[PDB]
Amino acid sequence: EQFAVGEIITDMAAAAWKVGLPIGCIYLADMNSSESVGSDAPCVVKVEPSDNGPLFTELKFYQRAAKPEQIQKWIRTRKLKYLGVPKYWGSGLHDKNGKSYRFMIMDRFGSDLQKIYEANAKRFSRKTVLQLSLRILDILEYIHEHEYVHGDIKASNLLLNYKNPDQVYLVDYGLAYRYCPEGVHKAYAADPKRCHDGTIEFTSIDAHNGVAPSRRGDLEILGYCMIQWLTGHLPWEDNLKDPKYVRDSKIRYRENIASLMDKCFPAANAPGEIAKYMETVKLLDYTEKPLYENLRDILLQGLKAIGSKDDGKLDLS
Ligand SMILES: Nc1ncnc2c1ncn2[C@@H]1O[C@H](COP(=O)(O)OP(=O)(O)NP(=O)(O)O)[C@@H](O)[C@H]1O
Ligand SMILES: [Cl-]
Ligand SMILES: [Mg+2]
Repeated sequence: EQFAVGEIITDMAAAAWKVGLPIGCIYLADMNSSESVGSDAPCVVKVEPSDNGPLFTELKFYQRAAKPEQIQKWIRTRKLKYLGVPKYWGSGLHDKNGKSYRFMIMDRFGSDLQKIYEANAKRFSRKTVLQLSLRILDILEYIHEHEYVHGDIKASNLLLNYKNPDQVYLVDYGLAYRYCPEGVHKAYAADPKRCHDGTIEFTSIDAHNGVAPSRRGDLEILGYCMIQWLTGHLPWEDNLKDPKYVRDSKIRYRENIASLMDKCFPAANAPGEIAKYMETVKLLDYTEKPLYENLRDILLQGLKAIGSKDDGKLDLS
């Protein structure tokens, strides 16, 4: 344990918070009061030692790109219903037993998508996948425009709004990467400071090639997520201890998208927007800016094809 239960901690902006039970490095948290922190807590506090690299990285992301007003101004300007980027609420330093810790306050979210996926026998419907992906595309556009790539989009990093199950949020920026510091795009090479390569089954060909992640890589990761969610599988899932096999398959399947559709979907029965999205992402150069509205239009055609529309309904349960 890093905190005493009911402990009051004060962040760098002098806002006071109260610590509750773990949700062991994440606790329920709320604004300081006489009341005890309950299971209905609107916040969480993440705490790690001061020397922990991922919390520092994550905190720098939240401080630079997730301030409540910069998020609200984006939502207003882009006329969005919401933006699945968790808001930054504060951070500080905390001492315990002569050891220095860093903490960060963020909103409390509900279930991860991986649990809902596993309870639905490892399937999400076409409507769900298109609705999730439209929101993920808004999220990616936002973080990319704020000089960052996520590099690790997957169902376990996607959380529902604790009070609204039609609102999904992308979490975990511990290994996010600033691909465009001060508007200067990174070169096609490895970052010496950066070690990680994402989640093997979903990671980009760029990551497999040992180069730093860029915008096309996050869009390619979303592509593998869509197939996985729609079919319950990926062609290379039985060879995940062999990264050169996983890369070889991804390369061969990018080169011939129709054979990927033939492999993943029942014979001659593949949703067309998936192949079109993948062909679009395939045309991006390492440093090129994606045309997000074009990608979102590809998915909207998919919603039209099933006789639906972008009504923001995730259709989970
Ligand atoms: N703001 C949040 N609200 C609610 N739950 C959260 C929040 N942030 C993280 N969690 C969940 O808490 C768990 C641990 O979080 P975290 O350590 O940051 O993720 P991780 O490193 O990617 N995975 P793992 O260490 O294996 O649990 C996960 O199941 C998260 O979905
Ligand atoms: Cl199955
Ligand atoms: Mg997390």
